[PDB]
Amino acid sequence: LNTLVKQLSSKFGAISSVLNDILSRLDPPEAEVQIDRLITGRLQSLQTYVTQQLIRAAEIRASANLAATKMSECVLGQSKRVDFCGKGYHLMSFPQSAPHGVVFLHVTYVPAQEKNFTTAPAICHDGKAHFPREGVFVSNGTHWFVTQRNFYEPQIITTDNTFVSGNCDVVIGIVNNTVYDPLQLELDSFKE
Amino acid sequence: FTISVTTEILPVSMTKTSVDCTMYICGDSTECSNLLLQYGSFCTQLKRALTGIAVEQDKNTQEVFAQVKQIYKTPPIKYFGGFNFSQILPDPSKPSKRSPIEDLLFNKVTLLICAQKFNGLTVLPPLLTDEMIAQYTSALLAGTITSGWTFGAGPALQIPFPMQMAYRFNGIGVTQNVLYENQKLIANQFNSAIGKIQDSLFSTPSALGKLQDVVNHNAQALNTLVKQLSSKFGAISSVLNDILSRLDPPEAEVQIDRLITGRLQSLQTYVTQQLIRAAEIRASANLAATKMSECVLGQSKRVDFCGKGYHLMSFPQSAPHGVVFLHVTYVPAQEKNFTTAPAICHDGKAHFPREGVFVSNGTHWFVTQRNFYEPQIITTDNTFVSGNCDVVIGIVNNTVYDPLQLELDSFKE
Amino acid sequence: DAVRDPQTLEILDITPCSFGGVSVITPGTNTSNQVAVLYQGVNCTEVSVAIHADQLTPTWRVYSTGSNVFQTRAGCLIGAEYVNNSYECDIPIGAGICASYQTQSQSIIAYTMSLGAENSVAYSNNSIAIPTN
Ligand SMILES: *[C@@H]1O[C@H](CO)[C@@H](O[C@@H]2O[C@H](CO)[C@@H](O)[C@H](O)[C@H]2NC(C)=O)[C@H](O)[C@H]1NC(C)=O
Ligand SMILES: *[C@@H]1O[C@H](CO)[C@@H](O[C@@H]2O[C@H](CO)[C@@H](O)[C@H](O)[C@H]2NC(C)=O)[C@H](O)[C@H]1NC(C)=O
Ligand SMILES: *[C@@H]1O[C@H](CO)[C@@H](O[C@@H]2O[C@H](CO)[C@@H](O)[C@H](O)[C@H]2NC(C)=O)[C@H](O)[C@H]1NC(C)=O
Ligand SMILES: *[C@@H]1O[C@H](CO)[C@@H](O[C@@H]2O[C@H](CO)[C@@H](O)[C@H](O)[C@H]2NC(C)=O)[C@H](O)[C@H]1NC(C)=O
Ligand SMILES: *[C@@H]1O[C@H](CO)[C@@H](O[C@@H]2O[C@H](CO)[C@@H](O)[C@H](O)[C@H]2NC(C)=O)[C@H](O)[C@H]1NC(C)=O
Ligand SMILES: *[C@@H]1O[C@H](CO)[C@@H](O[C@@H]2O[C@H](CO)[C@@H](O)[C@H](O)[C@H]2NC(C)=O)[C@H](O)[C@H]1NC(C)=O
Ligand SMILES: *[C@@H]1O[C@H](CO)[C@@H](O[C@@H]2O[C@H](CO)[C@@H](O)[C@H](O)[C@H]2NC(C)=O)[C@H](O)[C@H]1NC(C)=O
Ligand SMILES: *[C@@H]1O[C@H](CO)[C@@H](O[C@@H]2O[C@H](CO)[C@@H](O)[C@H](O)[C@H]2NC(C)=O)[C@H](O)[C@H]1NC(C)=O
Repeated sequence: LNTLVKQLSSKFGAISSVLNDILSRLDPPEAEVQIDRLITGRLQSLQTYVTQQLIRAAEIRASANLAATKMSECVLGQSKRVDFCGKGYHLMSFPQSAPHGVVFLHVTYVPAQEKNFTTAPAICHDGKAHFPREGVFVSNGTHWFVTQRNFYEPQIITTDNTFVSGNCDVVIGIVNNTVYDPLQLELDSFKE
Repeated sequence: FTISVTTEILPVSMTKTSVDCTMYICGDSTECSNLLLQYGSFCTQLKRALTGIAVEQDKNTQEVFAQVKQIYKTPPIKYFGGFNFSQILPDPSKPSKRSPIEDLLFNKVTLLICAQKFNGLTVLPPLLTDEMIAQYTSALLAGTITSGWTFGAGPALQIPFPMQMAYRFNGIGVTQNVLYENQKLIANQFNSAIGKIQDSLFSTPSALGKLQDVVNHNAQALNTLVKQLSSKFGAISSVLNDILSRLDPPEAEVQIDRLITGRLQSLQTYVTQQLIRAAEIRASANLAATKMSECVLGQSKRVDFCGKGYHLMSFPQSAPHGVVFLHVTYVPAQEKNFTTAPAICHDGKAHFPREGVFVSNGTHWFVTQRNFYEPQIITTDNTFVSGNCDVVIGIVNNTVYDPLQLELDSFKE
Repeated sequence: DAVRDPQTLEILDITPCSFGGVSVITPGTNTSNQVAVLYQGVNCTEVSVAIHADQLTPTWRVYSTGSNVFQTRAGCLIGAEYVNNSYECDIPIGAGICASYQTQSQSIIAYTMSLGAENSVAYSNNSIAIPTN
């Protein structure tokens, strides 16, 4: 806007930039010749202003569409898209209004303190391979457990944690371990 | 099944230019510049627009590539369970630490013409060199083959590569025992497909069309702007010194105003067209940054976003003015048809599958998972009970074996 | 591009004037008042010999070649010292080269960018890392 107003005070090859001075000094046949240069210059400045405003309006429309998508997807729900609603695993988001815009406060996870372990893809028990239903097999060095993947919580490997698929001659990296059936331990005591 | 690797090419940035408007319009003459300063401030707007375009084009590549906090490295021994990434990891024999695929992508895009941009036209170098973008892509590759998607969220957590592939198989809806019992074959399929990419771009001469179009558009715009300086626009001559030394100043100034107007209009058309192209390249670079965040740093569930099929994982490669994504996806293959039922009538109780479907070839019924044929015997652990059998349309007679009653009746008696 | 000399029969090429932009690199004026100057896209083995008695277009030529003259791929830098270090980029000059205003007692330095901290994940075929917190 300042450039558009300041452009009004240039001559564009005329005797003066003031129009009333041109009308109050010259006869009309030379006055029209002096006016036409100002008319062409001011039309050119107006057209450049309108074109640049159109380009910037398209640029603002793209970010407004992005902000509408972020309000639909991060605030009204929980999104699995990576780095859409902040850094980490998405929990929540809150909107805030700002002059000519919006501020999103993204609440997310960071896993903090990690430990090192040894893993196996399966478990050899009785000539049958055991794969975890959810989680991984974890050894501290002596005993083996099943944990969930994003948090360390070890549990005893039973038949309620794993499923059976085939024998133990096809999986590369299978290890010896025992798997506790919680039915037989109860059924071998109360009957006898 | 079948494992397929596809390529997607996206342009990220274009060339950065700066124009001296006084040198372009006025051929180092003092008084034609004195007529040029009578026009106000049409030159600072063009200068501001070009600087904004240049800063935006520096911002685009930083948005796409610079997405790692730390630079990761592969271990010096490279055995990833039979998967073999030598075509995409950088090699140290070359003086530029680029992968073979990146070396071909640098060689294919063909970037006296440079001696003609001397009328106020200058081409600025980008902030990030090709070496630094190569180290970004190598850090992304090492982080995604040594940790999985863990480095995109928090700290990098190591996992063996078959365990990562089993995680991704569980992601697409297939049990991970399908991986470990087929591992070698699966690795071989990957080792086929990453080979074929090496010739799929090589035989085809129009594969890298977008980056070459970017280079051609910038070159023809610059050449047209230089050629427009030798036109008359309504004068005896286009040469400013000849018209200065031929006529008296009162007609010379009102005649060279026509050259001033013509050259100023050519500059304005060039700047507006660069603004429109810069908007298009900004949109493409935003899409490339989104695909680097979602396809490379994680596993995507959006259909047809990271290639055709069910997305497994993706790899980045750098290209002149752009990026190439290698999408590894899982495609189903040789299928069979069976008869199916929605429920099972056992004892006046309806059994629905917990996960999977009921299939029959004609004699017996089984529960299978949906994306792979693996039939299993219908028990009370595979199915759940809801209601009686007079409400479900299409329910069939079958038996459901309880794996608790049989052992009680065997051991107790 | 080329002209035959009409007196002796040989061929000579014509190369136009060097020219270019002049950029001034500064920190905040609340911090210091010293600056560096970049001449864009110019080998400055001819900038030094172009400094004559009131011939060049910029009237100020007090800096000249009074040390700290460095050749970059983006032009020639006068008033900043190159170091064999790598920091995060503060003021971007170009071609992987940035500048900052730091200690050594307090001056403007030029350097190459550090892309980030160096890391190496301890990959093994039978080891995992699992978070506890
Ligand atoms: C791996 O974890 C198990 C968790 O049970 C540890 O076993 C227990 O260790 C404590 C500490 O000495 C003993 O008091 C318990 O009696 C152990 N339980 C059993 C069933 O043996 C085991 O020590 C851990 N191993 C290592 C090397 O840290
Ligand atoms: C534990 O795993 C080992 C392999 O690590 C198995 O040992 C082999 O088993 C076969 C089949 O019984 C025998 O023919 C081989 O002689 C065994 N190899 C060796 C080196 O002894 C073993 O069967 C698994 N189970 C137990 C209970 O030890
Ligand atoms: C990974 O694939 C590459 C091919 O890209 C294999 O390199 C080939 O190795 C054989 C055996 O030494 C040579 O005859 C070929 O000329 C090599 N090809 C190339 C293009 O250099 C490489 O061996 C594979 N990796 C592993 C661990 O086997
Ligand atoms: C699944 O498809 C693959 C091909 O993608 C089959 O693997 C081929 O099997 C034949 C027959 O034994 C061999 O001649 C080929 O060498 C195998 N190819 C590879 C790459 O190993 C595979 O057999 C199919 N599986 C089933 C169960 O039909
Ligand atoms: C449908 O597929 C199943 C796959 O197990 C077949 O069922 C088995 O068929 C064999 C044939 O020798 C019998 O000995 C088994 O007792 C069957 N299993 C069960 C659990 O009943 C079945 O035969 C297939 N149908 C046809 C027509 O081939
Ligand atoms: C198998 O399903 C059929 C229907 O497809 C059942 O047949 C009828 O079921 C109703 C409802 O219980 C009974 O009143 C009818 O008497 C049945 N018809 C006949 C001809 O017996 C059937 O009960 C189901 N179960 C078995 C074990 O066959
Ligand atoms: C864990 O890592 C080692 C060393 O990286 C693996 O050894 C490789 O084994 C494959 C076949 O499985 C060979 O092709 C490579 O040449 C071996 N690399 C070496 C010896 O440097 C090994 O597979 C893994 N360990 C075990 C016990 O299987
Ligand atoms: C999980 O992390 C939190 C910090 O985010 C730990 O809480 C800290 O515990 C120590 C030891 O008691 C206290 O000194 C700190 O003041 C606690 N910080 C806060 C902010 O409450 C917590 O102990 C961690 N848990 C484990 C098992 O390591």
